[PDB]
Amino acid sequence: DLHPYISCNISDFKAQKFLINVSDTGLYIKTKYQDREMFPFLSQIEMARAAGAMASGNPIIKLTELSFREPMLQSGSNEQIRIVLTPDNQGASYSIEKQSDSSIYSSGRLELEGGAYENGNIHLEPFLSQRADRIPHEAFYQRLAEFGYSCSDSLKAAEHCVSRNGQVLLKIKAKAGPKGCIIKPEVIESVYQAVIYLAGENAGELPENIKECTIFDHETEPVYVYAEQDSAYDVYVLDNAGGILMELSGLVF
Amino acid sequence: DLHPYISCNISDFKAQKFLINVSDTGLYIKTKYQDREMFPFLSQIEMARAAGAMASGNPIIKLTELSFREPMLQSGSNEQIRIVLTPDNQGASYSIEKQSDSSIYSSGRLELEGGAYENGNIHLEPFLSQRADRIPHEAFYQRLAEFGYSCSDSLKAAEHCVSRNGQVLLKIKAKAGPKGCIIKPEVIESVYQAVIYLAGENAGELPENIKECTIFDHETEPVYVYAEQDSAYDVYVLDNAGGILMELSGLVF
Repeated sequence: DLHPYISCNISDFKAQKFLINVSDTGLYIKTKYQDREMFPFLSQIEMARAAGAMASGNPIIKLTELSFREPMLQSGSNEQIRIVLTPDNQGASYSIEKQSDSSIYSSGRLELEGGAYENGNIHLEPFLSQRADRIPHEAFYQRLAEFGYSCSDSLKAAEHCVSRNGQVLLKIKAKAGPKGCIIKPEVIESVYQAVIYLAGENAGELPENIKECTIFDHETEPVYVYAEQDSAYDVYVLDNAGGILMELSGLVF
Repeated sequence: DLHPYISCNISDFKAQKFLINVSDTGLYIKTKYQDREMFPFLSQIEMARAAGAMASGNPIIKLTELSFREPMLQSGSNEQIRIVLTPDNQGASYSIEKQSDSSIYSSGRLELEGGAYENGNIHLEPFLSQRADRIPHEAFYQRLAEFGYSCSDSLKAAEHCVSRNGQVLLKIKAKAGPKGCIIKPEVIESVYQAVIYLAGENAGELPENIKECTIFDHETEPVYVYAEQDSAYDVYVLDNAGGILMELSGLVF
């Protein structure tokens, strides 16, 4: 395997591409819109980041103009999943597809000219003072369930939740897992969970568009997830002191 | 493994390419020009044919303008070997290289517009009548040794030899081996051995150029190797009745 979600390189003259296999990961979500279980939406960013790094020879720091079109239904048929990457002058594009018919699950762009970004800081103090306001782990997910979202325990990283004024700070505990994942499945799913909590009924349980995704620091331990905001959302993964490790800007359902 | 000599696909945006690994094949030759053992020259055609088929999505029938520049010395350093394939309007080109410095072992072209070729026939009768003229297996290779060529028993497929007028017909027995090899190592090495026998001292123990290589039939069992001919050579692999299964034209030392 090239990566926990990428089994091998199947590139050819026609296009650069890799074979995706998430059968044996324990990661699924369910929504009120679907009878069948699904592979979490946003973990596809890790698929693109891993594929792009291998195809480009350098790390992938920034992904832009992400588009999610279909959920990864997990059934018995087992539709083989592949990612196609196309270089161009701006950078590169990527398509995560069914191999049988090339139909798109999600698409996006990759920044290939690596540039050092200085990360920001979320001042965490206002959320920390309301210790009584904290929603416990069990209640937090019961509410997402009442909004129509549930997930495997392997994706339940939220320990407690503070929500005020259309803003939410989640306390998360990452799960040590395969070395290969830069973006851990439970961490990036906490990002999606935070949005569903703010959006509530306004959640489409499919993020149609995401303008930017920047990965400032994948070695520091993620501790918090902060989300805010015109149904457009910005999300941040933070270290123990608020330091921004990853940013998702302009998520729109 | 993608093939007995190809372990995986390592293509990227810069070029289509595969990783070669022949460490654990039992196949080596020695020449008077080299202290070290070598991987047989002509088995690289199988590397190109296998890589080209995978890169193009269709069989490889014809290889043209083959150029051999360096022997594959087998040492302890273990230089990782790769094949680069470059598509173009005529067809495609291929380079078999050291991965560390991209230095070429051999190069050639691939025909990608597959066309049905009708194979020819070598009339075998004249060589069959001289049963007394047959050189036995042991004597045949003792003579190649006296010309400065020896090889592992895994490449000793010649059973006996008939030579007249600068022409040679070898009786060969293929060795059942890994399914993946279309061109078996001992079969194509018999081709080279036949040439060394005709060329003798005129052998350079490195085939600098080969104009054409056509593979008409890789399922029928190869039985004979016929070679002839201005130190340019033409060689043929034949079925039990002379039917041409593979042609190497214009081999030049």
